[PDB]
Amino acid sequence: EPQYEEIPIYL
Amino acid sequence: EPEPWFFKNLSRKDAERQLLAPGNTHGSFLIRESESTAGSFSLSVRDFDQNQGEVVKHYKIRNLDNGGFYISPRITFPGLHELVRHYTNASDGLCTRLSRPCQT
Repeated sequence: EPQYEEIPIYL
Repeated sequence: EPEPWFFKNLSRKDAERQLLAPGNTHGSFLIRESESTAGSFSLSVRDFDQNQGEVVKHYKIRNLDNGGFYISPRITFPGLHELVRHYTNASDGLCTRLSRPCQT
């Protein structure tokens, strides 16, 4: 429910 | 040791107040136990937002089975110490490079 970041992928 | 970045019982809201105290700047961080998800850890990091100023961001540190940690399954580590070492060397996708542990 609380916001977490992710490490993106490069596209 | 007691590793200086390890604050295992700190809540999300207290991690935020802690990192935005005087003495901390960009890259200041701490690892805690996860609040929402029992069994995991959360990385809390102080960062600079172009339009908002000082902000704290939170990542999930997840367990690979037994002794493996990751934020992204791309790179996994044998212990939390190696994870911290990696992202201090280079942000590698993370919102910022980790600099020094939360000053208390």
